[PDB]
Amino acid sequence: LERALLEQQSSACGLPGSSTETRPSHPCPEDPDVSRLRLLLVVLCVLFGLLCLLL
Amino acid sequence: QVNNKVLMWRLLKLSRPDLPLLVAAFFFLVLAVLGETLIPHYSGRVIDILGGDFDPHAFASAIFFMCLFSFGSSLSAGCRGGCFTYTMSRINLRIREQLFSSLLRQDLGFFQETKTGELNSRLSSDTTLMSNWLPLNANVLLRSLVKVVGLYGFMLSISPRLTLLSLLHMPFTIAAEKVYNTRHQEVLREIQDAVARAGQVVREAVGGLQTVRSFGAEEHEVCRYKEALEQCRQLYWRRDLERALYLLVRRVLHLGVQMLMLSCGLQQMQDGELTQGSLLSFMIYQESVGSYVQTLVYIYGDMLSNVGAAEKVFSYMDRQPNLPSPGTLAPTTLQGVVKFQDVSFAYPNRPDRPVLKGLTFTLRPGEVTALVGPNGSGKSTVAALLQNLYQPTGGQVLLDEKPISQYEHCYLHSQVVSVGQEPVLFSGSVRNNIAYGLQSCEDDKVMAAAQAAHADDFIQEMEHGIYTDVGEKGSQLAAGQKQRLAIARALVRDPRVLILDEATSALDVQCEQALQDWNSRGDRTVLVIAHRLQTVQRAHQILVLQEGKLQ
Amino acid sequence: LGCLGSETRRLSLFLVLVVLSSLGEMAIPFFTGRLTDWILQDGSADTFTRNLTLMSILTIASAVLEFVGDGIYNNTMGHVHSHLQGEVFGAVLRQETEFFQQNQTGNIMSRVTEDTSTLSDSLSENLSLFLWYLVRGLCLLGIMLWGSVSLTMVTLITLPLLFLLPKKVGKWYQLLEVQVRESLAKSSQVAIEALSAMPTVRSFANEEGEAQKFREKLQEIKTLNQKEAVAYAVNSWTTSISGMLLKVGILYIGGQLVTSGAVSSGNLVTFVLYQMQFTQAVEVLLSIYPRVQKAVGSSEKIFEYLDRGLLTPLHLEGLVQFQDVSFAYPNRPDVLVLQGLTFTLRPGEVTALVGPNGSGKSTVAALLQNLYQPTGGQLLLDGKPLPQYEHRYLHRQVAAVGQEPQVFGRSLQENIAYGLTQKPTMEEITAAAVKSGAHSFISGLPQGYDTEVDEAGSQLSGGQRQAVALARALIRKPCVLILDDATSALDANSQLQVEQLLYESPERYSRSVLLITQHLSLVEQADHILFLEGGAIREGGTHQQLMEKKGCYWAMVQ
Repeated sequence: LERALLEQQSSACGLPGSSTETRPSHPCPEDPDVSRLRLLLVVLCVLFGLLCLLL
Repeated sequence: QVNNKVLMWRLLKLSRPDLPLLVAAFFFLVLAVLGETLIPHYSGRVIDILGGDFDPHAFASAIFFMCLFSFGSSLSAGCRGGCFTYTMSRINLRIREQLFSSLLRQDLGFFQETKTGELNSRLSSDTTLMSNWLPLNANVLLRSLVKVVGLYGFMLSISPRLTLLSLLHMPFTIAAEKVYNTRHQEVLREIQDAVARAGQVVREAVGGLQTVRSFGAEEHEVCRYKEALEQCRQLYWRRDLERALYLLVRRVLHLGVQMLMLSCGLQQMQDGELTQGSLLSFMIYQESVGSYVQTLVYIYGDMLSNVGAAEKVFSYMDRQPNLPSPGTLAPTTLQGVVKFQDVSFAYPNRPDRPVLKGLTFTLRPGEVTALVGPNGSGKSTVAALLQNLYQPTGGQVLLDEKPISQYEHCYLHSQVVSVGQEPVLFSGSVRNNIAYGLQSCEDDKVMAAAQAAHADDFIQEMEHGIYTDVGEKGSQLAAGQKQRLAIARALVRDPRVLILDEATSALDVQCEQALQDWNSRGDRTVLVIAHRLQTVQRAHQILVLQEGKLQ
Repeated sequence: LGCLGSETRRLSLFLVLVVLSSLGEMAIPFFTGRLTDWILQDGSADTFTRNLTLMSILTIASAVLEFVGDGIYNNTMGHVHSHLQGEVFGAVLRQETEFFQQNQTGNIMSRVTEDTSTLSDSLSENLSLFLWYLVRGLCLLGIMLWGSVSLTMVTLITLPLLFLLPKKVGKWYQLLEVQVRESLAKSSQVAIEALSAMPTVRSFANEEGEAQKFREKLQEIKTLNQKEAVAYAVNSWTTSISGMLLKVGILYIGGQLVTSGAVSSGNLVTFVLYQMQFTQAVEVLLSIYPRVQKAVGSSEKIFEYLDRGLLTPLHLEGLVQFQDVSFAYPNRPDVLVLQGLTFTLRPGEVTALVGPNGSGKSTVAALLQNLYQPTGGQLLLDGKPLPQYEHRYLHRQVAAVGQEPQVFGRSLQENIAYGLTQKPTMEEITAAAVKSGAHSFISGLPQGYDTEVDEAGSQLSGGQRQAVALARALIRKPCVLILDDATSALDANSQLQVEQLLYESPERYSRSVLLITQHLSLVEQADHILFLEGGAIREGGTHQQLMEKKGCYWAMVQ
């Protein structure tokens, strides 16, 4: 129950036809290109941490 | 792999006319998010004002600002949701129009292969699933991204020490999801194997049932089903236990960092560097940012999975048509005669054997021709070759001393029109269905054509004359009335080289007599294909063919 | 209605675990408010560190009790799901042979376990998520009511405004969305009408006219398209403002409360923290209820689909007889395959009753096998009614090879003894394979008696399958035997073991059999005289007498 996938159920932030939250099929490998983005989130958090470490 | 990325670039290019709507929606989304997260900040300011001596002048001002920002956020959220829903529909209307305008230029062989129900499905279905891509997914991605940036900005504004202390778990919490997923997938496939094994056992027990009841015992399969379902439940239990253990580790880490954050905040409060309202606003942000920062990777996973459903529409949009090169010659005058030499061809759907070969033909102004031969002996193929609807595989079909494909499509269709084997009329009024493909016309010409085709009795008896509706797919008429309407629709274009496909054999002989009297009333040539000897007895000339060859 | 929550013991502890987890999760806001007030009035540090230690212990214990509750519930739920799947398969298998006669229905038994499984785990999830958030929401209401009655009255009265007014406003879009979708389906129907007639449209070169014909059924949608877009905008605005303005109202009226001296700032901080929580809990519960109501409403089909002898002798007498025999399909009582037939059987003998009888011979064989009740007349064997003997003794005492025999996908030692009430001896299985003559094909396998066949018998020829099926009756050794539709399609070399069994087998002299095979070579050797079609007999006295009489049996033998 990620609230960030729940708010679009309501029309306060969602759009029509968005409500059916289902994955494409039962089984499924992860794509490598989306796995690249996890490293970008980690080095972002590292740089943000080191920025606050100056303060 | 790269097929997904090129389809994404196609979907982005397909949206280019909508840039103003997508820019306005982005701008209202950024404004709505900035105006929503400000409420917790001003709510901290209110709680700071209510502690100690109450001042009306600050309290009333802070409540007024809270109203004004909540009003501005709501208005901007409404204008965003309108803009996204409008562009989503505009791209849906355009991509249907481009898809239909691309399909109408294909060869006959594509429609002989591809089923009508398949084209109905992809035109009606996948254009909607394709247009629900950019509007939904750009919205959720931009909302999550700007919410993460705004929340961490406000945390850095309120207290850098507490933000650093909160930012510590970001990596291990991300990595735990990867390690959970990469141990969950194999268990999910083994579940799929175990349920497939149970489905196989129940299917196999159904097929031989008679044998089971007659020779065996029914209950003997029940213990086999128990044995399959025991393994199924044991595997479901192991999957869900691993699911729950990950969810426990996430929370307990989350609640531990939240407690440590609160301890450091209270210690700052003791030192007096932070106010109560500041601590409330910071901890409200702390309960919220962690969902968005986690989900951003899942929605970017769904980004790269959604695009593929669209591939079938693109595969029909850019398929090269197998039709010949466009025509350029305009006769500007009567065709005179038409001829064929060594004509050979076969259907592109079964090209392993010829349907006609070696055929030579000649047609002259003011005369008639009669095709003699067995039922289905290539007569329809010879008519289709004469109308240039399919390209010849051997010989030449040159008319008026020029190549059959050299004349412009409009002029060829207007001069060489031929009556079909079975009447067909598209849905609409008779005053439109009797002149389909005419660039312009007058009701006097259609009324004269209906009289000339002996259809005037049916046309004058109608509920609105020529303006009466012919029903869906021409179903609201008699079969003889349909043949009369088809004969009028052929004569209304005034063709110079017409053809007949034995339709007057089941119809009234008065229709054949009217066609012979009116179409042959000058230089116009006509050729007919029929099995009945009565047509060959009335014909001025005849031609015999059998087994795909002339005789 | 019709709930299967029988594990009330194991389930009752889940309610204790969920309420204790919910009460324990609440430490963070309440102790934040208390500690913040305690610091603002310069209270002691000992109670401060004691409070921190207590709130840490409570929240850790809440997380652990949530996990243990989830484990206990999902273990119970997996057991009741498996039990229910087994019960519905048992119930479907118990129906009468006359229901199964519909060959086109072969997928419904293949589908009822599947939609029953997806109903079960969907309802499992929703039940769990509903019950969790209802308990969380009740605890939130309680602690807010302990906090301050006048501050919660307003947040309780305002929820129907913020949850129902968007639902009232949504009916305008829903209507415009319907009118848009209908006009779109009309426009598609015009395009598919034009596409279906491709040879005539190309002949008349009307394709730019068709592009415009389609084009007008799009321009007519744009105006409704727009209305729909503005109606969604107003819906989004009103649900945004109605939800967002409640956080103005609660803060303002709380401020007044604190000015009046009824409560302190820390109580207002806890209240602002709880309000959001209550709003999210009640908001999620409104999403689950529709899904539950949909899923539970489909279970009644499954429940009603589930709702929809004893004499054993220690020895077999082998006598049988039939009189006035009439048989028909229960779904077509207006027509019958035979009527008024009669027959008799005695140990050490065999008879045909063969002829052009069609399904009437098969229905007579199904009567001998008791696969359906007789549609007319009565019969008995060994001095007892046919349905009077117990099914376990009956199936071991008499057996028949089918007219479409097959072996299910398993080991050869499993297929050759399927339905046996006790494990057959390996030497006994070898003896049965030798007596059936199929042992020469069995010894050609890669693993002999251990060799597994492919699904539906696809690892063997039709003659190999017939030889394997004929062994099953011999391994069971029933007193009464039958076999049809095999020795006429197979070679006489494959039927040679059956011919030896019918002609001179010492084991067959201790039993009896009825012949329905179309092979003429077996018909010449038969002991008892019977031949028939449509339920009418056309032979008697002996098969030799039926030939010598020059009657209908001799005419069909010509």
